[PDB]
Amino acid sequence: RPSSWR
Amino acid sequence: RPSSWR
Amino acid sequence: GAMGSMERASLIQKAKLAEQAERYEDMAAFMKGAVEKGEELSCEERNLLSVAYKNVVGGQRAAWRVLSSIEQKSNGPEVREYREKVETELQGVCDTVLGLLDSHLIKEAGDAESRVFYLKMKGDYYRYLAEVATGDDKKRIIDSARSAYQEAMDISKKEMPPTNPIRLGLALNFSVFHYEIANSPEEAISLAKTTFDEAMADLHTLSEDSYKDSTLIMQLLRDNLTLWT
Amino acid sequence: GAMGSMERASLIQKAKLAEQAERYEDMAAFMKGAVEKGEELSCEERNLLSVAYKNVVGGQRAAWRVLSSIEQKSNGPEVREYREKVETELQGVCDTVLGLLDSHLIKEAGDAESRVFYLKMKGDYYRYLAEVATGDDKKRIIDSARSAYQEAMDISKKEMPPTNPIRLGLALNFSVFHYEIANSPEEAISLAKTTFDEAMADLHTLSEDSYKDSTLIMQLLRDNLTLWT
Ligand SMILES: N=C(N)c1cc(-c2ccccc2)c(CNC(=O)c2ccc3c(c2)CCO3)s1
Ligand SMILES: N=C(N)c1cc(-c2ccccc2)c(CNC(=O)c2ccc3c(c2)CCO3)s1
Ligand SMILES: N=C(N)c1cc(-c2ccccc2)c(CNC(=O)c2ccc3c(c2)CCO3)s1
Ligand SMILES: N=C(N)c1cc(-c2ccccc2)c(CNC(=O)c2ccc3c(c2)CCO3)s1
Ligand SMILES: N=C(N)c1cc(-c2ccccc2)c(CNC(=O)c2ccc3c(c2)CCO3)s1
Ligand SMILES: N=C(N)c1cc(-c2ccccc2)c(CNC(=O)c2ccc3c(c2)CCO3)s1
Ligand SMILES: [Cl-]
Ligand SMILES: [Cl-]
Repeated sequence: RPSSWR
Repeated sequence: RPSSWR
Repeated sequence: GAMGSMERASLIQKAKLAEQAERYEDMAAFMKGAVEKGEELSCEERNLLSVAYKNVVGGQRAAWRVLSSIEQKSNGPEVREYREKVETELQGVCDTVLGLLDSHLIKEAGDAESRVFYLKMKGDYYRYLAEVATGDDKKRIIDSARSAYQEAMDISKKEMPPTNPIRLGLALNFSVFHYEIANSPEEAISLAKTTFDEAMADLHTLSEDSYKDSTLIMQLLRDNLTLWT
Repeated sequence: GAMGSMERASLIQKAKLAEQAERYEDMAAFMKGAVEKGEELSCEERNLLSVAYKNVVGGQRAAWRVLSSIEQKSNGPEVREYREKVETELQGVCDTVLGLLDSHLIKEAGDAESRVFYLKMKGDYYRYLAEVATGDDKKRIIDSARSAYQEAMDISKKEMPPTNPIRLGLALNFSVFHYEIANSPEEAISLAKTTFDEAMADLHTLSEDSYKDSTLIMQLLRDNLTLWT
């Protein structure tokens, strides 16, 4: 899965 | 801290 | 609300303690209470709100994915029942966050910095609803995420530099939305690439500290492009 | 109870799903429901109960330690208040586990394997109460932990081999009790050392798989002795 900003 | 069994 | 009797300052103080203790459900409840006081959230306080709910919903999403995989493999009622339980809890958290944004964080966000932050959050929590949604409800939810993300993008491009970390994190997440939710991998690649390139071309304007802020999110854009191309 | 309407088998199935999903509060609630059906817990099911509550109380203990350290450093009411909140929640979990043991897991534990397991748990959850207790309440709690541990030790030495993993984990935890709770580091060292040596001398009787079970806990005995001597 791709990275998101959290 | 020491280790315990969990 | 259960936090209605606690001072705003005490709620913010306890949110910060809960973060240190890795008590993210407490952290989110304290930040919900702070929002409901009806005053501005500062940059720090917006980050506290985002950290709290991202950790809460992150645990739920990870659990949901595990259960959904087990459910799909098995295709009694127990797996479906327990997946539905986690799903309902996840939807409730997203509804709560969206409710805080709509009543009344967004309308009271009196500058671009704050409005972009909240509109990014709106896109994120509609995205998490879309992940578990099915059918026609899914289509309306997807459109609500895209719309919130797009409005944030429009404002951020007008009012923030291309290295601003909120702008970068918004673009990162909208790109993930395109790839994972909207079946628009080309849009995802185009967005991540333009965002990365335009940030790189602006790094020369930054201090050492702002440089570190921006390159941290640039790393994540690079990791996705490496996965996608 | 909220799990009263769910089949025992479904509760056990969902406890195992919750473990896979790292949903330990759910896991513990499902296992509480299973216990309250009033039938035996199997070896596997006892391990599920122990895993669930150890993870729940572990998160609480870690949070409590963080907050207590911050509180001690600062010596407004907020730090104390929030530490007390976590402490009360921790005490409630320990009370719940102790209530399941006393009503009626222990009295219905009709062999040594099961009775030792539950008496070890009784010692553990009194130990966690002792960690946060103060003053004279603390003294009675310490005695309740020692008493439960000692009774488990007496039975385990009579009825189990010295490599049995429940016997080893019991001795490990009782040794920690002695060192950390009872201010009896010599007792702690003596217990960990005899337990380790007597397990090592019995390894020749074991299969490859039982050998791995026993040496895993022996590792923890070694780590403590290395810290203490
Ligand atoms: N209590 C929190 N979690 C936060 C508080 C603030 C804050 C504090 C004071 C003023 C304005 C904002 C945050 C904003 N800064 C970051 O998010 C951040 C910066 C650099 C960095 C990483 C994250 C990951 C690795 O490198 S986060
Ligand atoms: N205009 C800017 N460039 C910023 C201004 C402030 C600020 C505002 C008021 C008070 C103190 C500081 C920032 C604080 N830092 C963040 O909020 C932040 C958020 C997400 C993130 C990172 C940093 C790095 C990785 O992801 S950044
Ligand atoms: N569909 C696209 N646009 C791409 C197609 C190709 C390609 C074309 C011909 C042969 C092999 C590959 C690309 C090469 N990969 C990158 O250029 C890349 C660029 C910038 C960047 C990162 C990765 C990470 C951070 O910033 S990109
Ligand atoms: N659902 C759970 N968590 C468990 C289920 C069972 C079980 C299953 C079937 C029959 C009887 C018991 C457990 C007992 N086995 C261990 O605890 C154990 C064994 C080896 C080992 C480790 C732990 C750590 C690394 O090496 S644990
Ligand atoms: N008599 C024994 N030696 C055992 C008998 C059984 C059993 C009983 C009924 C059904 C299936 C298996 C065991 C299962 N294994 C554990 O319960 C266990 C618990 C804690 C632990 C480890 C293992 C390794 C590290 O810590 S062990
Ligand atoms: N107070 C005690 N009993 C000890 C005193 C000393 C000592 C004495 C003189 C000089 C230096 C040290 C000990 C040495 N350390 C061990 O023997 C040891 C033994 C078995 C074992 C582990 C560690 C881990 C797993 O199993 S032990
Ligand atoms: Cl369920
Ligand atoms: Cl509190």
